[PDB]
Amino acid sequence: QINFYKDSYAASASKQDFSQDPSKFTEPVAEALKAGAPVL
Amino acid sequence: QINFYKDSYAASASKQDFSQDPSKFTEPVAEALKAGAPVL
Amino acid sequence: GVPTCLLPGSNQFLTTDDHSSAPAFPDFSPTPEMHIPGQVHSMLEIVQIESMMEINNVNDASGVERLRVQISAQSDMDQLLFNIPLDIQLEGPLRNTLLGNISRYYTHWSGSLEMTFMFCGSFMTTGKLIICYTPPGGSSPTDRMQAMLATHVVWDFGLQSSITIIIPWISGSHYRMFNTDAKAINANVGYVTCFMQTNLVAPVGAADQCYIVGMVAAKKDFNLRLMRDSPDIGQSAILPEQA
Amino acid sequence: GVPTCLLPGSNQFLTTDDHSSAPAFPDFSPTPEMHIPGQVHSMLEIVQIESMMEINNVNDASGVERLRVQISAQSDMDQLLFNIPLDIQLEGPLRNTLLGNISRYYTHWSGSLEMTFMFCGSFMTTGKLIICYTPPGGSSPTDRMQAMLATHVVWDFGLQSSITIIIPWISGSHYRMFNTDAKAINANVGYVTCFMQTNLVAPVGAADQCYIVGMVAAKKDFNLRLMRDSPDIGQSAILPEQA
Amino acid sequence: GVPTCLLPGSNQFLTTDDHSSAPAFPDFSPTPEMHIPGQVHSMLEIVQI
Amino acid sequence: SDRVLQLKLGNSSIVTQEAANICCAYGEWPTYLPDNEAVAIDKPTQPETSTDRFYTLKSKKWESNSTGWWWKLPDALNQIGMFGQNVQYHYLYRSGFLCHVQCNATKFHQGTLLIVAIPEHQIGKKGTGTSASFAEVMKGAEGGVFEQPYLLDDGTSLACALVYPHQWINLRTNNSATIVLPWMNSAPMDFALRHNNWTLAVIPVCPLAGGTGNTNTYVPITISIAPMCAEYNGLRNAI
Amino acid sequence: SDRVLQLKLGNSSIVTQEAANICCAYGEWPTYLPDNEAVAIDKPTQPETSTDRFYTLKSKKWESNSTGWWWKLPDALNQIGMFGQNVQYHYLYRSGFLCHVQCNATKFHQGTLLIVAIPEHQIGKKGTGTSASFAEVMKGAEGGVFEQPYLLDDGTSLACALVYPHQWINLRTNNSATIVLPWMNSAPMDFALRHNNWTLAVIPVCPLAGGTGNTNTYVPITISIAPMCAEYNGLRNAI
Amino acid sequence: GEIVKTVANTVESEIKAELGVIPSLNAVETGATSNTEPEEAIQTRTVINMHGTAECLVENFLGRSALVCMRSFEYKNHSTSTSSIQKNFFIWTLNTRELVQIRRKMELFTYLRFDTEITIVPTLRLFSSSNVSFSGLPNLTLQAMYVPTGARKPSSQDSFEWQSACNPSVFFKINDPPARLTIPFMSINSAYANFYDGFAGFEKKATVLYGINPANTMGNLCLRVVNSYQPVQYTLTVRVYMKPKHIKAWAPRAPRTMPYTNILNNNYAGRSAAPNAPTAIVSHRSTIKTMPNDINL
Amino acid sequence: GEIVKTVANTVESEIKAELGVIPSLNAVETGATSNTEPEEAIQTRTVINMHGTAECLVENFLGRSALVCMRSFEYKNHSTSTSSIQKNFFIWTLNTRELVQIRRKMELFTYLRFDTEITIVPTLRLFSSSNVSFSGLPNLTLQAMYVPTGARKPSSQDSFEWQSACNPSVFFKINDPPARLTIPFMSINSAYANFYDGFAGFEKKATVLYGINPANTMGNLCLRVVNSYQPVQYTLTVRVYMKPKHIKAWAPRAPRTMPYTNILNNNYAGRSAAPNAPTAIVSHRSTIKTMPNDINL
Ligand SMILES: Cc1cc(CCCCCCCOc2ccc(C3=NCCO3)cc2)on1
Ligand SMILES: Cc1cc(CCCCCCCOc2ccc(C3=NCCO3)cc2)on1
Repeated sequence: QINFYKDSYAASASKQDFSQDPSKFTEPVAEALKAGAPVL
Repeated sequence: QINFYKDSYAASASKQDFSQDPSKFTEPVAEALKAGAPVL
Repeated sequence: GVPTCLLPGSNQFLTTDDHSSAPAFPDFSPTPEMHIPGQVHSMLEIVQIESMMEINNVNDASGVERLRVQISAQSDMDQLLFNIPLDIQLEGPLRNTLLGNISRYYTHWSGSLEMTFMFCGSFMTTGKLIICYTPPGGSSPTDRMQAMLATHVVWDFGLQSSITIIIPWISGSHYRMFNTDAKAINANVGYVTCFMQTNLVAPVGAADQCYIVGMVAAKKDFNLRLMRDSPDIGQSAILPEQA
Repeated sequence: GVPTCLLPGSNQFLTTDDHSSAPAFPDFSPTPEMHIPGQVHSMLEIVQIESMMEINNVNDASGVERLRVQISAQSDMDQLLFNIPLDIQLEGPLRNTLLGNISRYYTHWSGSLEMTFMFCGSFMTTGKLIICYTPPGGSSPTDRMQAMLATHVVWDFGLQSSITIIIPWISGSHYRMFNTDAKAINANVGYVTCFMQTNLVAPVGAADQCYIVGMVAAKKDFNLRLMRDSPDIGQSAILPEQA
Repeated sequence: GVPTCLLPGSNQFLTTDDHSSAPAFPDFSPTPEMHIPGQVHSMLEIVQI
Repeated sequence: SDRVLQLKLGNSSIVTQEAANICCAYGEWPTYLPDNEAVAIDKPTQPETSTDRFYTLKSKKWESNSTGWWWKLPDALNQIGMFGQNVQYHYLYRSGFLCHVQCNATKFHQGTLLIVAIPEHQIGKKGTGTSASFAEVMKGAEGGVFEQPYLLDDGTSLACALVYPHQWINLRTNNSATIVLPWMNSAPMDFALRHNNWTLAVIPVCPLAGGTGNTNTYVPITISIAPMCAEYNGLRNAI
Repeated sequence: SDRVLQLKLGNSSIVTQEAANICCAYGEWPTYLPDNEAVAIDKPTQPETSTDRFYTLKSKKWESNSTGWWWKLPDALNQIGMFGQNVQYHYLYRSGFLCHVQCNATKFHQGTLLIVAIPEHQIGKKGTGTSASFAEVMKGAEGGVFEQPYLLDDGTSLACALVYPHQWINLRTNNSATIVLPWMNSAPMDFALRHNNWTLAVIPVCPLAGGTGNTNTYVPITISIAPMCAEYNGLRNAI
Repeated sequence: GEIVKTVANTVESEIKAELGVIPSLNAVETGATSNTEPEEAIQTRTVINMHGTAECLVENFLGRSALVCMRSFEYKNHSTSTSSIQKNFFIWTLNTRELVQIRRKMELFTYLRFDTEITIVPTLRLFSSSNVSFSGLPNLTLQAMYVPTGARKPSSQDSFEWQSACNPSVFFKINDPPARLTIPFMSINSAYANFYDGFAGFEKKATVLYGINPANTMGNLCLRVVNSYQPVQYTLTVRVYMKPKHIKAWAPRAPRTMPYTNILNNNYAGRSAAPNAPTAIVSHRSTIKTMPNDINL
Repeated sequence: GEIVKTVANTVESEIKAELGVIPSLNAVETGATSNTEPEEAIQTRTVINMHGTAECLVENFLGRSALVCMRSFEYKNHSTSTSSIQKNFFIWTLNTRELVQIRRKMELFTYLRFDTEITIVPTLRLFSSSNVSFSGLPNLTLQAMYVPTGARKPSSQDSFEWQSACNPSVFFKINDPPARLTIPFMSINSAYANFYDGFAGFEKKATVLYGINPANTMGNLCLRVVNSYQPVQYTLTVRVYMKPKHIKAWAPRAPRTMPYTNILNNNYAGRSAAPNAPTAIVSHRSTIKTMPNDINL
């Protein structure tokens, strides 16, 4: 981001964000299923 | 190298590297041959 | 003025450039962000979700029959049940999957995959299967004699109704291509086969013929590069407001 | 805006410019480097390797005979064996060499060279040769009387089957040109001659006629400038996918 | 000279741009401001009447 | 922790025995609208026990050739009880939904149901350019029937329907499914009579079947939906 | 240090007496694949003694008009012993090669052999636009014969063939040659039945000859190749 | 939520024969993706991956300039006996569903919030008349003005709604670099909705079309040739490319499989035969036991 | 490995007559290049060299813009009674072997790793018809789009694969400076291979050509005239220049001596007579004792 203009939305592509939370789609279960154990 | 762009591969020609190891092509022998001696 | 020379590449429009642009609405105030569940940060989060695949992709099954697989009580032993090609680029069971659809936007892929098979019989139906991934190089195994030698997992039905087989990353190169030549070295992934291990046994009161549902996804070590226009959807003219 | 004036040289495409360019694939992740043996950092590392040369470049030798030289048991003394021109630019023995092929990409060269001659006779074959480098200015020496006065090395066959003669950098100018006029001062390097010193002596059981293999390379003080399109390979049309 | 590439959007006239421009009257001295009642700073002050 | 589960909301209490787990949509639990995200300035009404309770919808029979059923929320509950009354008397609404699907079969029966909660599910009809009518889309608690469960009636694929929050009712090990859904809108509130946030779809992936003594078994499928954290704004007359 | 040498790998042991030295390709010694450069995730098999040993190939007679011979690795060893068996049962492979060339002649004989290890050696046939067939390229341990040793069957020059690792067998002072080759690929592993990393070429620079009692001497040339640091990945059935 | 610069590494494993531990067995009925790791499912080694994941981000997945509009119109004398209308202009009725690739990548997610960079590329041609001679293309001036919802729509080239006193407009030439500007996130809601399961009006009539979002009234784009008509007829083709930036995506969708038929709804007719047929998305193979791409030796 | 800013210096020497020291004698049978230094081979003085070696680096040897493509096509009306295809475009089947000089400098090394800067220079002409009049060249818009492996190939100028929603494309004019961009190192392996001693497919058929690398499937370059056809016929010639950067080279090759005949393999036919003949790379001289360029006084 360099953003030569006054408005902040006029900037270039946003700085890279590598945060990943696949659980919300891969383990969306209230009771966490422990790995290596019978998950029933 | 100035690299005005985000990606590092978009930079100009790489900084000069003058390291030279001609031995790997000129003396590729396990037993080093000493100069000025019978090399057999 | 400042000394200046226009380099090659000036006055060009590159669709992948990253530059700031003049704001059309000065001092505009956007709507404040509101927390919405299910925010996606990377495409790799969606290829890790389960997705059923069309194993029964034959010219006899219409619709949902193609997402489910015949499983029979056998009068013989060591018989092959079904095959799964691993050609995501070409027309196969793995294309219409989250993993497949998303990775078909890209050209290079890497990493191990996983397949989950769920048994959908009756509670009294018992059975044993063997699922084998075979690395490429030769023909598809037809007998369990040759299939057991490659990677395999023995699945026994019980309280846990689904099994998972990991297709590991066995490749000389770092990445593989979604090439139209699925028969090439850079594109071929391997073979998947299912063999009956002992038999499928069901009582008289239970339905004799059961089904397997197959699903495929990626693991944490999955990577994609060189994203491209997918051949999934096409266009012949600008879409109108009519039929 | 910033005051600006476009200088001459703007909107031009120079094939030797050094500027950054817009990346076509944003945030692309290249394959990590893997250690590969034999990494080359400079062109000067390859001109220092030995390379055989076509001394027998006559219209009687076909193929490998041109990389090897007749050597005879003489019935006379002080006779000249063979000559070597040092015109890398023009058609000579030194062109089809690593040193020659690489330096023919450049226009100016400097530094001393080395020639290694290997004797390929029988173990019982003995002999004495004299190899003379003559600086330019006059005609090629024909008798050992005049050849001994220039730079020379006396080679005696034995356990060490190869000899090395250094052609030193004897030039008024710092560099020399690969000029099509090999007869000019800036291009001429000198002459190489081989004379029998005493004789070639072999027993009755051994083959009377032996061979020398000649090789040329550069030393640590070799330099090249003004690289150019080589006249080694040509083209008359775009290369097709056919014959 | 300075390396330079003209991006898309060059040589364009956007009616909502915010850039400085060449002054046509150099060193011009404007009339000093005089206090005038009823100065408006925002359009939101008038919609409240 | 076990396969047993009890969901007790208000006066309602559902006990399930052959369950799997509770699926929270996108790993979130419905909550009341905070001040920093609120838009309407009058106080919303928050009737906890009268609205946040289980409403049981009318059951469907599972047939061998059943294609699937779908219920659009909050349309299914817009005509029922205090939730429906507060929807009718108010303009704006906001609530999550806890959906529980019942399907009882013997251990000799086989069959698999996919219960998928699709957000913002636009139904696309096939072989026509005309958009779906009000009658076809807004069906209330009586529900809808899938023309093409293979395509989810969207032009999409049932195979890729696992991005959405989902449960499987597999007769070997399950008889009930539970999915918890938070608020799904780009706005804090909306209008209930004209927009649906969620679509609960039950699609039989594997047909119901039995062997030689269990064919043609009348097996119903029941839907119980519980609003959670329901707020209503814009009090007015009923419409 | 002397002209004598002993190479002892596994059960094999080669002793040579009129040797010169050991040529390590590009000044490197073959090693096992490290973790930071590994790609395949399953463990590779590393049978040390059963595969890392000298395999002796079938000999060629050195004639006065001999043009030269070439062996492509690992094709020459793909049909032999545990190395061949592990190649057949595995998809991916990685190994260096120690090549030893034997050529025995009397002190009255003359002749010079250039033993050059060319990496990634693409054979180019002459007077035709058709690429070389599978039969012509993949020749196994039985080897190949140079059409144009002057051009290395590549369109290149034999004169400039000294960039590649190389040995000279000069009958005055040598009878054996030894070249050590590490892994040569842009990838950590490859497929053996479809690609060759190295080509060992023996080209007679100076013809074999003798005087008046040593003409027509039957002088064979022997090749012994030893895999080193062999790894195999992707276990499956034989092909 | 954890930071993932590179994909996960692999650790070495040994023989595993333990009672009560079944990593390979999973219960997908719970709705949770199988967690069976490759490390203890099979026999693995230590692998360290430097493979970056930046290109797999939604930032790079969507932030890539894609065509969203292409209008071609005649630039000539449209006057007649009594017309008084030049009509050397076009309106677009701003939307992002006319091009199938960009539309599909929009509809891979339920909600999208981004500020869009817009590029306009004009091209000229001469109409091939009975007697036409070409030796050059004029450097015409073009005005592209965004008309928001409820504002006046220009009715002709010479109309006076082109003043652009408040409406943002951009003036650019044919020979100049293509015009470029930025639209901020301009939805009345917190995000753009690719799907709207409902109606945009309070009405119960058939006039209110299902699926229309009462937040997608993006406005209009009015593009005009500023220069008056020429003695000879031309044709102008304007291509508008849209590039999202500052993107957040919510609730990923099921990918679209069938060809789009219109922009008002997501109806589909299906293709005649597989692939992507009504009953057959994936093409047929011989049987479930045949391999269509078998490597035969 | 030592840093070499300038070539080696020379030190002064004296008379050398010692037993057991033979610097001039070497054993090239060991495969080692002769190490006989000039200082003690002959009688030398002290020379200090300031000669730089920067231009002899591989960075400067290869990092120099070279032509790799030149396509010329007709820009006109290609429509017929029933064609419906404009075909004002070309595909390249991306490769770097069509030009012999750049090909030879590629094949001086076994392995090359570099990021390449690509420059596209277009040129226009009018076709000389029976009745053609020229007084200017139009400033046409050209779109060059890279289509990776397995992606769709456009079939016409008016085709809809030119959306470039994901495929990177560059738009440029004739009168603008030549287009320029950068391709990163895009091989699936760690380096590009100029030679591949093997087959790219698992097959044993004759269809799999020897020498094809299953890593050289570089993709395609689809270049189109964005402007529609003109009333009169033109011809467009596009030249694509390739410039390596960030170069590492491995395992130097033997230089190519014979003319190339095609791009699929390195077969050769040889020239009729020396030089570079099948049996005669270097031209003949009279005898081994004659000097072809003798300086006679
Ligand atoms: C889903 C979804 C996503 C969106 C975003 C649509 C905005 C992007 C559409 C393309 C923008 O088109 C414009 C072109 C030009 C101008 C311009 N303004 C000042 C001069 O021209 C504005 C918009 O809407 N619904
Ligand atoms: C050996 C060896 C070396 C290589 C590298 C080949 C890459 C360079 C070839 C020339 C590149 O051609 C391109 C031209 C244009 C574009 C471009 N991308 C976005 C718009 O146009 C891309 C590649 O492959 N094999």
